[PDB]
Amino acid sequence: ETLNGGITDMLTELANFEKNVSQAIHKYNAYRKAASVIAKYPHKIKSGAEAKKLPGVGTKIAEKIDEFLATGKLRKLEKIRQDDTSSSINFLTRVSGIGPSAARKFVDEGIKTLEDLRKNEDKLNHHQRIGLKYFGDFEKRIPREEMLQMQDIVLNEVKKVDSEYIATVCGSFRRGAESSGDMDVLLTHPSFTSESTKQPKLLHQVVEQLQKVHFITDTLSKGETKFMGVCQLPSKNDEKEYPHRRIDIRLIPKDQYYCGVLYFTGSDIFNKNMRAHALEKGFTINEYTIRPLGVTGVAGEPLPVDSEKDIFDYIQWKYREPKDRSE
DNA sequence: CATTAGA
DNA sequence: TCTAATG
Ligand code: NA
Ligand code: NA
Repeated sequence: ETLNGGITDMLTELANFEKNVSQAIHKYNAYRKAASVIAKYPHKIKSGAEAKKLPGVGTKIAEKIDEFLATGKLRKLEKIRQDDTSSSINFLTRVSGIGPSAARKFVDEGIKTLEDLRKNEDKLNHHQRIGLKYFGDFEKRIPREEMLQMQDIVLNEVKKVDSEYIATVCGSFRRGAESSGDMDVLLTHPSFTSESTKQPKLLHQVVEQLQKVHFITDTLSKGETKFMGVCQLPSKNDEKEYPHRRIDIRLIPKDQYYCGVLYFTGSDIFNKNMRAHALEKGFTINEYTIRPLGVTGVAGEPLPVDSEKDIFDYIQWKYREPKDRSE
């Protein structure tokens, strides 16, 4: 967590590079397990050699550990950090809609900058057009204060369209968070569950709702179960307009909500932890349900959930307010 | 790890 | 169809 820090960081730097600028899936995967194992180890790596005794730790990485150990750096790392092309790719990627593949492809073409991107808006897709469009607001955080305003409106039309809807705004926001990155809305409806052959409209109705009023301003992607877009709060009585904010609404079988709600609400650790426990408590938790464990090795059979509590009761734990679902 | 776009 | 990109 800190005794092996440099090592792990340097390593991940190494991994991330192969993955992105290069297409070295393996080297990349290589650095990662290493960077993983080294992070576990209870003592100060005092040398490669030492390191090397490790699993996934080869001659390759060991070599790298010495160099870092010995001198406060690494050339390969210094070289890459310098490298404009590679630099490039790292940057372009910030564009929403821009991934490694494309990143390299643009580079190859010579589109390296923000501006480059503009000049060739044609070379970009709608997703990427939008990303480009809202590059600044996309990177900007969302003050809870706003999360509150957004949430309010959302729940409002939700209601307006059909009073039988249920939406929860999951994430860190859900967890108290002074600020969020985007807003995550989990949706469901009684008239939709596991078997009941969809109702794409169910999703559709609301998206439309939200648009009709101006909350939704663009579409990144709209499917029958998962919309992905952009939104904005009505710029008041002038002098102050709101920044464009990523938003995601998703449909869900009413018979799957809570687990999904619980889950998306995290935190990553709260989850992992709670999950670990359901194992002992003779269960299995996953993004959609909660199954009782059968000694044979495994088992099935989805227990019934009507609240965040049911899942709790089930594993006989303490109901944790989302506030303190931190870990 | 599943859903969407796209070509 | 596959392949990329989000989460
Ligand atoms: Na080894
Ligand atoms: Na990106």
